[PDB]
Amino acid sequence: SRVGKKIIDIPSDVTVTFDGNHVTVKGPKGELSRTLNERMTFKQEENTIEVVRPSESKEDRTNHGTTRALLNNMVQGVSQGYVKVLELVGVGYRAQMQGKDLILNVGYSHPVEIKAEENITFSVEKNTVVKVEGISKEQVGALASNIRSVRPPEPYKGKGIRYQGEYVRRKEGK
Amino acid sequence: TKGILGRKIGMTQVFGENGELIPVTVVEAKENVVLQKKTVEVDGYNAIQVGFEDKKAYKKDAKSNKYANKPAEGHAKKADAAPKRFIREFRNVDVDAYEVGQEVSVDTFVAGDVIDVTGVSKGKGFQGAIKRHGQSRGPMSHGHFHRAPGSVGMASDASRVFKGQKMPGRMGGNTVTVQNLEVVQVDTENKVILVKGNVPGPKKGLVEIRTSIK
Amino acid sequence: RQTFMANESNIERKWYVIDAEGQTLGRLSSEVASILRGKNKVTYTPHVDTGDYVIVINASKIEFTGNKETDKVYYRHSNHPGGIKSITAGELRRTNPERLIENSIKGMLPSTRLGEKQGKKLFVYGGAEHPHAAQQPENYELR
Amino acid sequence: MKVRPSVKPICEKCKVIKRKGKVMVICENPKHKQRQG
Amino acid sequence: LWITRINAAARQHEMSYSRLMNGLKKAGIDINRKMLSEIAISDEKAFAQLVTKAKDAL
RNA sequence: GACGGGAUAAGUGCUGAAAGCAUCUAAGCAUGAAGCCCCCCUCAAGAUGAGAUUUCCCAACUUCGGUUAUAAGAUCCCUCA
RNA sequence: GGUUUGGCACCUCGAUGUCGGCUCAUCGCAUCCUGGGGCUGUAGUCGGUCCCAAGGGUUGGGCUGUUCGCCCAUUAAAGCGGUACGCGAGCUGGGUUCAGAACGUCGUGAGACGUUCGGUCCCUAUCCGUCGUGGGCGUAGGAAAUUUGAGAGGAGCUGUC
RNA sequence: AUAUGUUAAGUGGAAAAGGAUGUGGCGUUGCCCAGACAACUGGAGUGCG
Repeated sequence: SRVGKKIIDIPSDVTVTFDGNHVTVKGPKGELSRTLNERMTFKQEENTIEVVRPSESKEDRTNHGTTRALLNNMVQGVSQGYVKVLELVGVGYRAQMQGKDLILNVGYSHPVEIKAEENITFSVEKNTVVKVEGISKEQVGALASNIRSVRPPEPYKGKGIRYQGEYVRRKEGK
Repeated sequence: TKGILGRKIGMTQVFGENGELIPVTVVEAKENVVLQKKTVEVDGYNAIQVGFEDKKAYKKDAKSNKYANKPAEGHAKKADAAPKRFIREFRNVDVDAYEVGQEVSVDTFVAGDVIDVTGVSKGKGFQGAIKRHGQSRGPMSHGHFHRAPGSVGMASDASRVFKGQKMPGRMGGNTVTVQNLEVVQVDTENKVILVKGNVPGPKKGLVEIRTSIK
Repeated sequence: RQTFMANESNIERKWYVIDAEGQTLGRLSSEVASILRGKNKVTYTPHVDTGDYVIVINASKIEFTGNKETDKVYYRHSNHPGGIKSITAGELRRTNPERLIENSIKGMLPSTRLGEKQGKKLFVYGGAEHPHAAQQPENYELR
Repeated sequence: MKVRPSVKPICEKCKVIKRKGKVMVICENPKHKQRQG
Repeated sequence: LWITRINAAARQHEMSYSRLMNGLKKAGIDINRKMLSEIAISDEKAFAQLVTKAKDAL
């Protein structure tokens, strides 16, 4: 449980309140992220939070790595940025923005239209780069796959939405 | 959205304006009155209640069901109508109808082309395993199995007849509806709807012409 | 010789209401199927109807331990061919919680000329209210 | 994938993990996917 | 049936049946009788002192 | 035999520890079939757990503690579909 | 697994009487079609394998008593099995297994085991079961209509342009 | 009821060859403060196209 050792390291510009067994976070970019800590003890002395771990029976050890990687990603989530870039490949494909709802001419007989969320931001670069700025780590994680699952990348000609930093596979179509 | 009640008259044909030929059903719809309005304020659901082809009032030696008796006259007194003969009831309507008796217009189906006609059936009564269920019959020259049903079950590992086999009995009379018929021509001064195609009932029957759900 | 046989006008049967919240399903239905048969009282005899009327409120908060919410099923048949119908104890809590307890209890009642009359001293309600305030029940702290 | 009642690592890139009570072999290749352990 | 009535008599004094026909063989030499659960029906004040004597030497 | 809606199977997932990494999961979340529960059509309160809403008829007796009849309502009988 | 050919001789010799196709079913999943996926030595059309899936569907003929089978024209597909190798108090009797007759062959002989032409198929439904349709009483007064739906049935297929 | 430990599958409440970082007990080893294994920054040697 060496993930169950590191501190949260509140950078003294962050609001953290233990509303009983909740956590309410306000920060300089996005505020009011609510969550749950089941039974772990949080000593929050002076802008740092150390989690006290109980004894054996891995139920009391698996949840000790989780419940301090859930709040470490909010304190470093209401301030910092996100890996969120999405790239298209192919001819005749274009990512057109219409308001806050993206419409993807992706190679169908109908253009696919996606709807947004709360505390999240769609933005579109030159023609075919789609960012998804957000503050909830599941929301930027889901909507990088709700976009991608319109057209996953091929193993032949590469066309379809992929990420930025991952290699798709190639073959020879002969 | 609502419907009317109708007594079937017959079948003839009109022509379309383009050159077609529509076989049509003459369904007359005389005096129809909303007799109450069942709401969720009092116990239950949301509905209205229409009547059709009113009877006479009352008589001391009231002999049969031509005259209206005392219980079915005070029901048609609060809604200040004549006592109606065929009383039915329609859900999924508005509250545009008044609970007091206003007449239901035949002029509300002028182009509504989604119509369910809910008749009874003709009631054949001619029983039999072939003509009821459309089964096949055996050879009328070589063998013997001229018109009969066959195995009513499998054999002695079951040793029962499963509930829901197909045997003779009184055919016809079950209420059926037909869906997505259209309307050709409404009328005034005869109060006749011309609904396209056949309707499920004998002549002088009773149908219920309500707007479709699909 | 010297034995006692309590009969139709020698006993009374008073009312009990039991809060069925926060406790499991078949650990509750034993301190109900013994109240309906009348094994909390002396002057218990067979062949007559002793016991107490039992009312159950908060049917919506009974419990299950382990995957009984998804792998306990309630097969019933309909006497037509091919008619077995299945329903699970996770969708029976949410849909009709009045039946779920009422068959957890009536599987524990005897041979069924009098065990039909014993089972109908039981009123199962879903919410927290009951229209039997005119019969004066009381709370029964069951073990 | 290969649904066989004997899962076994074939090369070095292929790892073993249990999802929903079933011993699965996930791997970087697409031909080395195995469950029902 | 006699064992059923005694068991439905000691549970309201908060004692089992098997704790009741244990003490009355061991505390006293109260002679083994179960037809004389007629005491528990008739006189509850009489049945209470036996329960006192069973707890007293067990 | 339409088009929907809710929960799921195989699978594809996002965040995430046990196991500083990796990881679809053990805690939390999305998506997913002609299949499952409804939607559509029909029977159904003997559902003895025997429901509900409108409307009609309501006295002369006797000590017989309960009756004998009429009311509202149906029916035998005859002309028929 | 319990469908094939068998092994044992436990149930029925005061009767358990035997093959295929008509009539009508109904169930299993080890799936032929359609629905949803995973690998592919998958460029695209077509395919191959394997996993979830029983909701419906699954043709018309020639030759054989046929069980298998082989062929002809299609079709989205022409699935494999259980129910006394489902069903003869529902039908067929061509077949297998009766008396007549003939061949081949075996027998010194009466006769016999592979083919051949002919050859009676009985019954008025008492009880359970099923399909219809009426009396009685019950639902705390007696009656005329209209309805909520606890539950249970029905339907579910798909071509081509 | 009691004192003690085990199981997370309804195992208990149908059966095998083989597979398996499920989990509890009893032992044995080799590296570890020069801080070790893991990630993390710049020798014909282990799979590749």
